[PDB]
Amino acid sequence: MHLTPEEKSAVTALWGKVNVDEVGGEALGRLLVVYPWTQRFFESFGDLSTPDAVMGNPKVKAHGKKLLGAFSDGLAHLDNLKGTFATLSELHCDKLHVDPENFRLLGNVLVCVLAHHFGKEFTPPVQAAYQKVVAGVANALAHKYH
Amino acid sequence: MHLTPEEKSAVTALWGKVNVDEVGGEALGRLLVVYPWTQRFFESFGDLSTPDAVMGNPKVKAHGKKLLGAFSDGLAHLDNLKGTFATLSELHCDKLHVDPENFRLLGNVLVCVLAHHFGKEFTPPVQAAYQKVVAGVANALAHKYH
Amino acid sequence: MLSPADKTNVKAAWGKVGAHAGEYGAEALERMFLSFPTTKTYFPHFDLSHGSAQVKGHGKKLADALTNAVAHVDDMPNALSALSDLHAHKLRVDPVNFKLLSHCLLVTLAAHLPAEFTPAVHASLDKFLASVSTVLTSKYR
Amino acid sequence: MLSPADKTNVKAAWGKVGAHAGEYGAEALERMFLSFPTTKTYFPHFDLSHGSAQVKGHGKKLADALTNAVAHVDDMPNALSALSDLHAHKLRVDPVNFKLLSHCLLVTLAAHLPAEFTPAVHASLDKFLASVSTVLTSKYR
Ligand code: HEM
Ligand code: HEM
Ligand code: HEM
Ligand code: HEM
Repeated sequence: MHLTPEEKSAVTALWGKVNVDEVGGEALGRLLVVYPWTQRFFESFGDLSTPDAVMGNPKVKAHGKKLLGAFSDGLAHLDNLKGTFATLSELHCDKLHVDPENFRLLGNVLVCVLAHHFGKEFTPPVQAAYQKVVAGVANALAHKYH
Repeated sequence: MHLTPEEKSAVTALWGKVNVDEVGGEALGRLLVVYPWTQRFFESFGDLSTPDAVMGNPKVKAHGKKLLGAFSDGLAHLDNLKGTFATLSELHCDKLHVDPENFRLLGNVLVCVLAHHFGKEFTPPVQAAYQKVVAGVANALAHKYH
Repeated sequence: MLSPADKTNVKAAWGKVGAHAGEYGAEALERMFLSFPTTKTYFPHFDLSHGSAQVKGHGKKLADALTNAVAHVDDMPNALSALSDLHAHKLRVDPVNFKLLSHCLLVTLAAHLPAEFTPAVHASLDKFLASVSTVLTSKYR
Repeated sequence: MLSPADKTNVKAAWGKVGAHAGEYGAEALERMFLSFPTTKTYFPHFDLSHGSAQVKGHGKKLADALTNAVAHVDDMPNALSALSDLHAHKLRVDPVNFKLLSHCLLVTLAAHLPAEFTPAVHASLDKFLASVSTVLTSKYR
């Protein structure tokens, strides 16, 4: 991924303030609420009948912590997203059968969650930097589809 | 841009039979008919009120031949589309103000035109090779946008 | 959105398709799987190889639904209501994929309808498929 | 497509926005120009520097239209008839850009509405913006 020194510092500085468990649970929850077709992979998680049921589902929170943890690790390798996520890409294509459009949806929900979480500190230039990063991550997760 | 030997041989063989003049005119005209908001960049071209006006319009035919000619030369540099189209990219951004979504639309119309012209010879694998190419050319044209 | 001329255009073109509708539906799917490999994520339980009876079978149902949509162009929400339910609540296909299949159906018709696929008919068919796509995703949320 | 509870959610949240709607409209544009630079291709005639009167002016007109839509949520096609005309016939903005502005308006609302931007209200707001976008592009062809 190609970001300027300014963009990278802005991403890293904000991320230091993020509770990865809390934010990951929130972002996955909102994905399944706002775009409910994304629930198709998670029937084994149990009760997704209402927004509160989604947001309070412990299996949703658990998965959310797991994927944002991998994301979080990605931020340390902004210069090699493709290589960092190569094996996850294969896994999502070949075994999980996840349409990569879902990664783009999650990216946009994540940006909304950060804005909600950080309010005025999530300035337009900081948003712009995170938009590059989530498109970068979605592209890297989609890279090995065939 | 990387293709398989099968994809590259599919692309270059069919392209040898294409009259850039005739096809370029049809592709631009169908773009202007099927997605009439694209007419916003051709106000000085005159009569675009009806399909038959668009398709018989000499400036459309002329402009068609010009852009598919540039497209054509790009087919000779498939390994470096970004380098090939850099100058035209900057032009389309800074002087012409063309939303790069238009490049993708033209891509898909061009594929429809090849299918219309070549019929059964435009098989599903040949289409797949061309879809890769028109996406690569579109991305190459959008590269220097800022 | 569908003008009287669009409606006339679609019936004329689809009339021309006739008994081939199923064949063309299968070809459209195959073009889609090869051109846009991500769409294959929705069919992990299929044999997608060329000539697959599963693909031929699905192509026929697709074509049949389109035939029903053309015959009910003025009341498409009702005629495709169960298909709208199925896609929204069970299959849950991301709406972006509908544009990819629509494009592939357009390419298939182009390759088989030389005389009939004029610029005017092309535009009407593209509008028709967008309308069908809209109906099929109308209950997603 | 907008359920009765969606309408209630949107009305409550836009109510909260209140007199800040113009400010928020200008901010959403600024976010769009920065995050999605291709959207600047539609404003080559504007000074797009931060705080520009043209941007602030356009922000207010943007907010006014959305306020109109929220006030006539049960009759948006007729309420936004003129604006639908203007985008289809004159401005002719590619439909993909409406999703980008919608995303930036959501981010703007999230950043300003901590208490109100719950998962349900987020979903209702996203649906609302798609509906507005659908109406504004409904006469394109
Ligand atoms: C940036 C976003 C994402 C990242 C970094 C990510 C990462 C991961 C990780 C680390 C795993 C575990 C792999 C293993 O067990 O070896 C996983 C599993 C999985 N992910 Fe993704 N993922 C992302 C997006 C998504 C999205 C949006 C969906 C679908 C809506 C999804 C669906 C799944 C599924 C279904 C599993 C398996 C669940 C299980 O077996 O418990 N992923 N993901
Ligand atoms: C494969 C994609 C394309 C290529 C290779 C291409 C190439 C070119 C070239 C070589 C020129 C001529 C410049 C000159 O002679 O000075 C040009 C100009 C132009 N192009 Fe593109 N073009 C493409 C797509 C498009 C599309 C889709 C649109 C907009 C719908 C567009 C709109 C224009 C405009 C407005 C001009 C200037 C016409 C004039 O001088 O009056 N281009 N293009
Ligand atoms: C014009 C749009 C579409 C039409 C008319 C359509 C219609 C249909 C029909 C008639 C069925 C079969 C219902 C039955 O079994 O009774 C079906 C099933 C299905 N559709 Fe759609 N479809 C459309 C688009 C799509 C797209 C874009 C995708 C995915 C890329 C998709 C994925 C599926 C899947 C996964 C099945 C189930 C196949 C099986 O296992 O039998 N559909 N569709
Ligand atoms: C929620 C979607 C939108 C709404 C409610 C909206 C509404 C408006 C309004 C109220 C006007 C001014 C009408 C007048 O005073 O005559 C306007 C103008 C304009 N809009 Fe839209 N807009 C939307 C999305 C977009 C998008 C996505 C773009 C471009 C990326 C865009 C580009 C323009 C342009 C270029 C103008 C003219 C500005 C000027 O020169 O004053 N609009 N819009």
